[PDB]
Amino acid sequence: AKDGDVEGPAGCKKYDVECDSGECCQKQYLWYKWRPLDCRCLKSGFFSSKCVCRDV
Amino acid sequence: DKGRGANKDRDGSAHPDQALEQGSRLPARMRNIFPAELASTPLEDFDPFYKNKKTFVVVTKAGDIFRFSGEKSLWMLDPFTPIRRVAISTMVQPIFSYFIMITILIHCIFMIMPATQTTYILELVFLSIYTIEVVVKVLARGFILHPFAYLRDPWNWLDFLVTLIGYITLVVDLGHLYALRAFRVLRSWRTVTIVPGWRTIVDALSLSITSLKDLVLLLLFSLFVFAVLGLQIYMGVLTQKCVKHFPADGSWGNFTDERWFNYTSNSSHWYIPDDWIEYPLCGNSSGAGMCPPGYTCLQGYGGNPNYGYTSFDTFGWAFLSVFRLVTLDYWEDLYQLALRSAGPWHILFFIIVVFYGTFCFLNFILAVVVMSYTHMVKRADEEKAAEREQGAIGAVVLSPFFELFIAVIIVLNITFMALDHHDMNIEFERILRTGNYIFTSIYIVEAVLKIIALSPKFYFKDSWNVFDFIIVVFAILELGLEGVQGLSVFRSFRLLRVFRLAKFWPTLNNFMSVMTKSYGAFVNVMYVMFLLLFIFAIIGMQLFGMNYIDNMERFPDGDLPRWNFTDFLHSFMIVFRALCGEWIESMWDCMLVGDWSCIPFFVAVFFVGNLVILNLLIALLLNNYRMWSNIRRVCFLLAKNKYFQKFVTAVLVITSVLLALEDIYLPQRPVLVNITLYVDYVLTAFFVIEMIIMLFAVGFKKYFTSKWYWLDFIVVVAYLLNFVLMCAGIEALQTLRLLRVFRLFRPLSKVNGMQVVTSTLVEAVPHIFNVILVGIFFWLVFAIMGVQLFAGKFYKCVDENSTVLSHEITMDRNDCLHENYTWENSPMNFDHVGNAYLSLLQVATFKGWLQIMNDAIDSREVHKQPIRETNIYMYLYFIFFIVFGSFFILKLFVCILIDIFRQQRRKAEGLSATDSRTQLIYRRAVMRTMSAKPVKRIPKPTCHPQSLMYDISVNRKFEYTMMILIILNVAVMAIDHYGQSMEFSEVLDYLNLIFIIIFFVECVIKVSGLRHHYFKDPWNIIDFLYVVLAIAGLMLSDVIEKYFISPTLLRILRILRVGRLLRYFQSARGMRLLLLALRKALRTLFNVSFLLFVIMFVYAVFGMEFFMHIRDAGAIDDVYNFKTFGQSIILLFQLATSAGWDGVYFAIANEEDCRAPDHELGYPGNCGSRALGIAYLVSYLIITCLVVINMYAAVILDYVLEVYEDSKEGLTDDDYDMFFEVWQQFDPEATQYIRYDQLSELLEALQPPLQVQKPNKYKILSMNIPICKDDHIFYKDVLEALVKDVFSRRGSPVEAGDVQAPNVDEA
Ligand SMILES: *[C@@H]1O[C@H](CO)[C@@H](O[C@@H]2O[C@H](CO)[C@@H](O)[C@H](O)[C@H]2NC(C)=O)[C@H](O)[C@H]1NC(C)=O
Ligand SMILES: *[C@@H]1O[C@H](CO)[C@@H](O[C@@H]2O[C@H](CO)[C@@H](O)[C@H](O)[C@H]2NC(C)=O)[C@H](O)[C@H]1NC(C)=O
Ligand SMILES: NC1=N[C@H](O)[C@H]2[C@H]3O[C@]4(O)O[C@@H]([C@@H](O)[C@@]2(N1)[C@@H]4O)[C@]3(O)CO
Ligand SMILES: *[C@@H]1O[C@H](CO)[C@@H](O)[C@H](O)[C@H]1NC(C)=O
Ligand SMILES: *[C@@H]1O[C@H](CO)[C@@H](O)[C@H](O)[C@H]1NC(C)=O
Ligand SMILES: *[C@@H]1O[C@H](CO)[C@@H](O)[C@H](O)[C@H]1NC(C)=O
Ligand code: NA
Repeated sequence: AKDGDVEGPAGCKKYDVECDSGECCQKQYLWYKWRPLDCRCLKSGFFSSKCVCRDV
Repeated sequence: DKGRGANKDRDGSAHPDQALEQGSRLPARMRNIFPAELASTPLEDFDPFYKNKKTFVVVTKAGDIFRFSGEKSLWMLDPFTPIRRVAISTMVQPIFSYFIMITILIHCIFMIMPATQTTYILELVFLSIYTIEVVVKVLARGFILHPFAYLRDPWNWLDFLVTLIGYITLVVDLGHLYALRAFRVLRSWRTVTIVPGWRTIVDALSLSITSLKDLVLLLLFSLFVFAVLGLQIYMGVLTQKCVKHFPADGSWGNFTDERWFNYTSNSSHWYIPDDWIEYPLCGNSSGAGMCPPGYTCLQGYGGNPNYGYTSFDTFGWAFLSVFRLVTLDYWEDLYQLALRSAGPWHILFFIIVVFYGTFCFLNFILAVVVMSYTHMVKRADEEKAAEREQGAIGAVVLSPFFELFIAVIIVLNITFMALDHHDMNIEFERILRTGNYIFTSIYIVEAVLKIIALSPKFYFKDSWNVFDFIIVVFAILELGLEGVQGLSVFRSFRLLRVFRLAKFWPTLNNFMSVMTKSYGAFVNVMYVMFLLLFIFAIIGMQLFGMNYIDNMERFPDGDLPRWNFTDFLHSFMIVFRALCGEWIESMWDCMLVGDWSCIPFFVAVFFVGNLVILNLLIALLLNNYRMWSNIRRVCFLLAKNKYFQKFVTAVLVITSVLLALEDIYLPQRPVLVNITLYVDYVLTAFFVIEMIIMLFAVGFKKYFTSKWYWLDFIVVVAYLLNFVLMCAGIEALQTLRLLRVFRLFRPLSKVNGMQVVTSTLVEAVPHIFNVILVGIFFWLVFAIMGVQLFAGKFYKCVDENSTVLSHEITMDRNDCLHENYTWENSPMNFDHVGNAYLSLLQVATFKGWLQIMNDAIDSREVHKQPIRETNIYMYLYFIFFIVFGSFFILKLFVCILIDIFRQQRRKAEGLSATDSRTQLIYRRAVMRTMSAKPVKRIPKPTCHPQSLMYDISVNRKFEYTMMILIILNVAVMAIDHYGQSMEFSEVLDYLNLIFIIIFFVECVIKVSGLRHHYFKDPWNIIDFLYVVLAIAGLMLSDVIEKYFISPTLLRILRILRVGRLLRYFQSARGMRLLLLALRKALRTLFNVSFLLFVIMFVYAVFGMEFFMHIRDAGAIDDVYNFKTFGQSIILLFQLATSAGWDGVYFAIANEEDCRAPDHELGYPGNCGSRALGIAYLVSYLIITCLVVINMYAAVILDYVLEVYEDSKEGLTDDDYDMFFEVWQQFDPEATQYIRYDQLSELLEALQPPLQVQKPNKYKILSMNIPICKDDHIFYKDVLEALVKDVFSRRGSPVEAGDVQAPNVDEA
């Protein structure tokens, strides 16, 4: 296991990268285990949001 | 007149005026020595060149009386002096006065910034520009004369003293007296006079302080009694610690009384957990703190809590602990420390100090401030009255069924701002941003279709259409800067659409129609509050600011606290926190690094800030805001029978005490399990029988329409539903069993004074409900804004136990999880609007607000480690919410109960709501003279031995020296301290013995003479009960000491005899006014305090069923919990004043790592239920703290205003009692007749306002008294003749005409 395991098709998006729910890997090897990824929209200012592949 | 005639009669011969200014005027007159054509009554500008300025102001200087100009006294060197003529033409001109107001306001900026070397030379030019102000103004007025001196007006005393300090602090003393340098900020009080309308609020501020003189002396007396009471029962008790046993098998020797003491004094042998800077307290009582099994709970070892500042060991620290308790400032820490070491029956000490301290005497402070402000408003409103004396678009846009469409879009748009939160989906985020483009495109089309049907000559007049046009121009600049990653704070003006709805539902519009009307009153009080906060924040920063840096090692961890005096912004916030009611925590840290002078600072900022300024804000909210027919006969006679209704009430009370006894340890009481089981079967037959009796008596349509019978019907259904479960299978629901507690609010509504207390709650609930809805609206604007500032930003990297890492180690969430730490969120977090509501409740009640405001000023960005005070200007968010949400919305509940209780007491006493206030002063004076009886004198005996004993008993010189020896017996108790020498206590116990033998002599003189009538005075019982127990405690050589007579119970009876001095305070006027209001309100204050206990009983039993098995988190531990009834009443009484509810919430909502309840093993589960805990505390805090504690302020305001109104116009019940103390010495046998010759001597022997002065016989014949047989007159004919005399001379003889009609209609 290695930090950066894509576990999906090519052109997939890794952790902390912008996305639109069509480009999001199934899992990712970050911080010592296998964690899934889902494209969520985090708070980044007044009524603003940046949508980013976040672990769940 | 007094001032309007004396200042003109002194112009005749003593000293005349010199000049005047009314709209750029400057005259030239003299003192009738050599005046040259100023004014006689010319009203013209012909003679001089400078008198033309003071010529057209003849109709302006005479506005109200003389409130347009000021007049100097030309009496020293006025004429033939060219220098002084320049000084009048300098002082009077307004450009010299507006130059100082700029000079003061610039000088206040140089205080909020940290100083430098260029600040010093710039300080020196202000000191030489204020000398120029003094040397001109003394020259034009004279230093000290009798007319119009410089040192006569108290705005020049502050101008002169602050200038003289600026000489002393600038030529010498550069190391000693740093303190006097800080009082050059008091000059900035002069800029009050630049905000229009200031003389209403400053004169109400002056009147409030001088009218509290009678109450400060009464409050200092009551703090003296409670501190001596706390000293005698709590000295040494806060030094109780669990101490380890002396090791039997092992070291420290074998045993010696010196080696035992050496072992026990060691701090390593005292019990602490692996946390907790302070050590836990223990006790030997039945519900106190318990020690772990190797410990023994000794007293006298190693320091008091809170650095040694919280104790009852000396009188001075007991005085600070008792003052902390009345002022209610973190008192639940003193409350929990005291019951953990002394036991839970000492809740009775805390009830007495809270009832008489904060529920009575802090509510007399509010009443005086309300009367002072109301008297200043009626002075101003009376004077202000003297000042008075394109075609098809119109069918679409102006449609009323089109304005309904915009009201839908606004409520949709407010919902889409509240639905915005941290960490949402994409499809949820796509709806909210697409709804933005729809809602802005609706608002643009509306603003175009309302300027084509209402062409822009007319559109910009409506003042909602010009507010709406500001919304549209912000929406297009947001739409144009949408892709730009530049400034992007234009998107924060989306919050301003929320106020556009106010147009539609009217109780928001009627709420804001007051604030836009009386805005000048709110501006003056807010500016005076922030000016006081500025003055205290510069003084404390220069008195105390250097101690925090120089003595930083005394704090735990050697680090500065969050709250300190190092710069201006910290100093402003620590002073603002004290105005919100929290000062002793900031004063413990001040005394630790500093001297004693932190204590006068923090009391004065509390006394001015909380008790006067915030009470002025409440005062400003008041002023601006055939067998079938026989069965219905028998059931009707049973339902009305009095012995039947006592039986039904007695069953409901006995059975609810059984419901308090079922708690934890109940399955260990197997007999009590069967008692409470058969009671549930008797009651489920009792409720069914009493329902069918009331259903044949009252009927169907009058039964199911009453509100007490629908409450009655639910408890019958709840016990039929639990019956059919226990008859088939399922065990009974325990929540439905507890519905029988509501059956005892109807017998509570009939307890001889609860008619006024329950009617002011039923009538207040639609008024309370509209203030909740307006409160939910304004907090929604702050809740959205807190989400847009702080959502996702309260995460932080934490250690294995609890410790927040430094930002040099962990920079983000990557560094936190790479190093196997934990990335953790705060429990109060602003992550959505629901969490923000629960966060904004803790900042408005000031309970939990310190941890929420640490997270806000440490916040950086999402996924970054917070750094302490990295945006410290987020304090501005919280100041703006506390002013508009706490200081304005929550104090509006007090305004409601004050107004309704005035109405419901006027209804209960039979009075009309159509008589004026002056007609009801006249009616009260007539109701009292008809309910008056002469008092029969205590008879004097005949035997010589016991008659002398009566004559010296009734003597006033004996009754005075009896009171001096009680004050001397209790001042000796005030110099008991903890740790006093054995030779000191032997002096005070030989001095105590000579006081018992004196109090035994004067008790037997008052029984030998003055017989069985002795036991009718309520204070002669306590004078008797103490002397009996004091002889019993000294006699009987064989003192048992096994629970015989408590030394505590003997020392409470010494202090309880001081209350005789409340009778001798009836000589001072302002004290007699204030005790009388307490005596007349004491029945309805007890009824509020007995309704409060029944509400506490409901939340105790329900809380005992919800939160009996929760694990020890927050403020819940092995002493304070919901496990028994007695321990629930401990918490819910603390919770009744909202004190420390944040830590109770943290334990009753804790559902993180909790065991699940397993039914088969018989395990209850220790988990929290967050949803039920919110509906428990928030329901409790708005019922018990906002509407029932504020009921005490409603009642005291109505009785203080009544009694002061009788002092000014009426007659004040004590003056009726004055009449029969002097009727008694001319009619001792209660004959209720005196002779005609005695009434000339009786009318002189009276007191004002009821005394007739000599010569009496000229005034006796002016009034007609119907004389009975043999020159005998009646007391009712004398007293009614005197009430007519009092109301004849006060206002007018016309107002003497309004009092005969109550005397005729009633007699
Ligand atoms: C609580 O009770 C214990 C007794 O269980 C008291 O302990 C005694 O204290 C004295 C000194 O105060 C020692 O000389 C005795 O040896 C102690 N007795 C035992 C059995 O240990 C203790 O004083 C009480 N604590 C209070 C009243 O605070
Ligand atoms: C974090 O916890 C993990 C959990 O096992 C520890 O795992 C080590 O990971 C390193 C680097 O990936 C390996 O070389 C080791 O074989 C793992 N085991 C041990 C015992 O070291 C890791 O130690 C922890 N993080 C750090 C920085 O020590
Ligand atoms: N005078 C106070 N009343 C509150 O009840 C207290 C609670 O809240 C608070 O924020 O911190 C602690 C204490 O300092 C408080 N101070 C602060 O306001 C607290 O005990 C933690 O819960
Ligand atoms: C406390 O106890 C320790 C060991 O029990 C001892 O070494 C020490 O001298 C004692 N006294 C102080 C003041 O620490
Ligand atoms: C007695 O105890 C104190 C600390 O508790 C310690 O300083 C002192 O040295 C001890 N006495 C002896 C003889 O060790
Ligand atoms: C608690 O804090 C200490 C001191 O920082 C630390 O050494 C320890 O690892 C922490 N965690 C525990 C005791 O679980
Ligand atoms: Na405090």
